[PDB]
Amino acid sequence: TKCTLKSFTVEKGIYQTSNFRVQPTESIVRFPNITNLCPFGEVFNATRFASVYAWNRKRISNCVADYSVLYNSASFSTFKCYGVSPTKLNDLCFTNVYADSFVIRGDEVRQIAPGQTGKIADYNYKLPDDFTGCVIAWNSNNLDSKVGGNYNYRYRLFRKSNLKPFERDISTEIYQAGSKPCNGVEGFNCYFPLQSYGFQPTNGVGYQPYRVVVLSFELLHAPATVCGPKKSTNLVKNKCVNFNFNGLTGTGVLTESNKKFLPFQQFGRDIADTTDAVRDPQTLEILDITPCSFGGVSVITPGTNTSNQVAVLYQGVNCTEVPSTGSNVFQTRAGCLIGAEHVNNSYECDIPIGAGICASYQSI
Amino acid sequence: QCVNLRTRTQLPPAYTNSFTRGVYYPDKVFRSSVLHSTQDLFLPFFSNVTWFHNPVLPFNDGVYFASTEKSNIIRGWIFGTTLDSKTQSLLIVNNATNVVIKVCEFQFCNDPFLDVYESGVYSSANNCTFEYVSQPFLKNLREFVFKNIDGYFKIYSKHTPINLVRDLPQGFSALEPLVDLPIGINITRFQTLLALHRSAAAYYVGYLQPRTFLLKYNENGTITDAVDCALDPLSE
Ligand SMILES: *[C@@H]1O[C@H](CO)[C@@H](O[C@@H]2O[C@H](CO)[C@@H](O)[C@H](O)[C@H]2NC(C)=O)[C@H](O)[C@H]1NC(C)=O
Ligand SMILES: *[C@@H]1O[C@H](CO)[C@@H](O[C@@H]2O[C@H](CO)[C@@H](O)[C@H](O)[C@H]2NC(C)=O)[C@H](O)[C@H]1NC(C)=O
Ligand SMILES: *[C@@H]1O[C@H](CO)[C@@H](O[C@@H]2O[C@H](CO)[C@@H](O)[C@H](O)[C@H]2NC(C)=O)[C@H](O)[C@H]1NC(C)=O
Ligand SMILES: *[C@@H]1O[C@H](CO)[C@@H](O[C@@H]2O[C@H](CO)[C@@H](O)[C@H](O)[C@H]2NC(C)=O)[C@H](O)[C@H]1NC(C)=O
Ligand SMILES: *[C@@H]1O[C@H](CO)[C@@H](O[C@@H]2O[C@H](CO)[C@@H](O)[C@H](O)[C@H]2NC(C)=O)[C@H](O)[C@H]1NC(C)=O
Ligand SMILES: *[C@@H]1O[C@H](CO)[C@@H](O)[C@H](O)[C@H]1NC(C)=O
Ligand SMILES: *[C@@H]1O[C@H](CO)[C@@H](O)[C@H](O)[C@H]1NC(C)=O
Ligand SMILES: *[C@@H]1O[C@H](CO)[C@@H](O)[C@H](O)[C@H]1NC(C)=O
Ligand SMILES: *[C@@H]1O[C@H](CO)[C@@H](O)[C@H](O)[C@H]1NC(C)=O
Ligand SMILES: *[C@@H]1O[C@H](CO)[C@@H](O)[C@H](O)[C@H]1NC(C)=O
Repeated sequence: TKCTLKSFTVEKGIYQTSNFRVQPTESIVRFPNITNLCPFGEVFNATRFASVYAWNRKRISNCVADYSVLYNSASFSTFKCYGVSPTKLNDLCFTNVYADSFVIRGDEVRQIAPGQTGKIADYNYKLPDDFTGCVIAWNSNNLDSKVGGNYNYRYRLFRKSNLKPFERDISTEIYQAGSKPCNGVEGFNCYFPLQSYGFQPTNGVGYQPYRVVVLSFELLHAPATVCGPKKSTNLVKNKCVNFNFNGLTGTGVLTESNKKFLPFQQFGRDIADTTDAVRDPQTLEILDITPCSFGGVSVITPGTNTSNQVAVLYQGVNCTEVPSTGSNVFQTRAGCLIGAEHVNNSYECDIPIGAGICASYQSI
Repeated sequence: QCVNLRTRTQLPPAYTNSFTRGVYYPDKVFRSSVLHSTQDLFLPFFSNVTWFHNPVLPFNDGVYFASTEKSNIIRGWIFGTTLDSKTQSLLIVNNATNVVIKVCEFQFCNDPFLDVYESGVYSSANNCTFEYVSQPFLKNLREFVFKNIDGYFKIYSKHTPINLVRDLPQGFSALEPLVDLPIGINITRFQTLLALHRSAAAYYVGYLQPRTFLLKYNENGTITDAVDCALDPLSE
């Protein structure tokens, strides 16, 4: 009171000093039950993977993909995310995903990277330097390699030109090394571009088969459809908390409501565009939002001359959240009042309070 | 499998008064016993809409489609710009079991229709992007509103048991939202699909324009009345 009044003495009366508001306690988030998980089981755990020059292409769109489970998987020898960080891939996402799956030797895994050239990197598959996405590779000696000779796997060895980024070549034309034409039969200057692999269970490290899948994320102006889930949590009631219900943020206390939403609305507002009720995405029930209480504070004093004991009034605040004990606490139509006694007599009004009641000094 | 017929499907292109039909919920916000003014695309009151008793018609901003359907002859819709594989084509069919929605570069014939003894009106189906299957949409009146904004296709629908003879009845009924599509296409024309057996089809078409409307919400949150503000001075 002395601070606001800027004096060392205070005249008898009632003064307004400051405000008071209930602080939020914790935060909660709500999100639907999730659905349409992305099918990585039939891609990464596929029984058969095609050749390097004929890599299998898979389109991923309109599903939800959890990157944490594959990030924590230790069954993959190499997991390199170049365009984006692997941890934040669950949040950021693109409009579609393209998966290129194939099998190569262990020594050829380094060629599958931006800014890399080689036999595989130029004759079978080419990766652009501006590529964004991830590459996941793991050994498949126990599966792809064959005791009798894994000749089913082939790699392109001969071509006049290189490969375009994200270009697949399946032509089996007899390459002509020299200037001597060949009538479909390989000769001195003609050889088969495709060479069969020689994978065996025991063939040395580096020569063993390795399954490599490259995921490229594209963000064409079409809406994004595939990325990580939103982690929901439980809800509380009768507590001033902040919330982000399905992207709609607000602070207040949440109670049960009897309003009957029609089966397709999500939230309601009464007038002047203020949200009142929301529908939780999981339980599908209508709640009610009320801003948690606030109001001004005031001090009643009998004057510095007479004494120096005061009373405190909180305006329009229920006598439930005062903080703190002081003296007996009175609840009045004007708010709550601490530090004064209530009597059944009736005198004249000295320091008006409100709602037909006021206080004086005798104690106060 | 698709060949042209002998007789032309010359349906009489007459005109009929729109009265007060073609009002839908503009959002998903609940409001109780309140009057709200909103500016959006709508079908102006008492307009003259086209009546057919199967050419290619422009899409424009939006389309209001109505069918006084008996025994479910109307089956689907086709949307696109070039109506071939050179541009994305949207196909919707409600067959006997479920609705199928496709977004592919099809190759349609001159006069596609469903045919009975599935889909053979397209000679090719390549580069498919979006597929969808859901519950079927369908002496009844079937009303639909088709809109396309910033790569989003909105379909609203309403079914009504009607007993009037010829034209749209004098009554009010809001259109609830039905389906949304997060696909980006620039459709400019469309078509109607009939399952005509190898051996008298009437519907109503109207267009949409931007304007302001006033809507009334009752206590339960249902739209019960509306007023067009770009009309006679009393309404304004
Ligand atoms: C979201 O998932 C929860 C979890 O299953 C669903 O809650 C279930 O609702 C049924 C319906 O009575 C109960 O029998 C189960 O006991 C509930 N599971 C619980 C409480 O863990 C909820 O219905 C789902 N919401 C949807 C699908 O909209
Ligand atoms: C301050 O809050 C308390 C607690 O919510 C209110 O007490 C409730 O009042 C209602 C209305 O009569 C009763 O139905 C409840 O049974 C009461 N609960 C308890 C625990 O007593 C109190 O009414 C509020 N103050 C004012 C002025 O309304
Ligand atoms: C109506 O269309 C649905 C949707 O395509 C058909 O249901 C599918 O039919 C195919 C071929 O019979 C099956 O391979 C799918 O498994 C079916 N899907 C579902 C969800 O049932 C249905 O057969 C069509 N009916 C008619 C009469 O044409
Ligand atoms: C056939 O599909 C391919 C991709 O599956 C389309 O290629 C896209 O073409 C657009 C045109 O500018 C590019 O912006 C995209 O980057 C391309 N790749 C995508 C979307 O992955 C091709 O356009 C399709 N063919 C037709 C006729 O639409
Ligand atoms: C709004 O909702 C209320 C509550 O459901 C409806 O009131 C019901 O009306 C039916 C038939 O008119 C009665 O059989 C019920 O007993 C009523 N229930 C209650 C709680 O009143 C009301 O009809 C709905 N429509 C309007 C315009 O109020
Ligand atoms: C492949 O199968 C193993 C064994 O069940 C599993 O741990 C792994 O998550 C699966 N990977 C994918 C991509 O489904
Ligand atoms: C209070 O006021 C009286 C005059 O009414 C004065 O005599 C007295 O000294 C004052 N006491 C103080 C200022 O403490
Ligand atoms: C009188 O005051 C006392 C305490 O001051 C209170 O308990 C009581 O309810 C009041 N009224 C009557 C009729 O005693
Ligand atoms: C019918 O439509 C025509 C448009 O060609 C219009 O000029 C005419 O006024 C309409 N008739 C009405 C509204 O009664
Ligand atoms: C549709 O064509 C218009 C023609 O200018 C173009 O601006 C627009 O980007 C196209 N949209 C799609 C989705 O093809």
